[PDB]
Amino acid sequence: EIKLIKGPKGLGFSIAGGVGNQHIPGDNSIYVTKIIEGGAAHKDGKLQIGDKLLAVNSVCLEEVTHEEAVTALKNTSDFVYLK
Amino acid sequence: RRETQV
Repeated sequence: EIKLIKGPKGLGFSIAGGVGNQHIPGDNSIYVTKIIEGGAAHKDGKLQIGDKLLAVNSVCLEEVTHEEAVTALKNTSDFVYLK
Repeated sequence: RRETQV
């Protein structure tokens, strides 16, 4: 569990993966592909590129569509609990 | 192919 105070445009990282758009063949997980410099994620350390996301305010992300994961990450107040 | 800024 990595805690983050979301910033102006977001958590400060990008994602790929999800059912229908398998980042890795046969895998629907959501993976962190980029960490924006100076974003909240970066500054706070705990998360890095390549990490598999598990949950957001324990909405499990194990196997959901890419868009569901996006929304799940947009609709979580300034306070956020990660994986 | 979808990669998104969050």
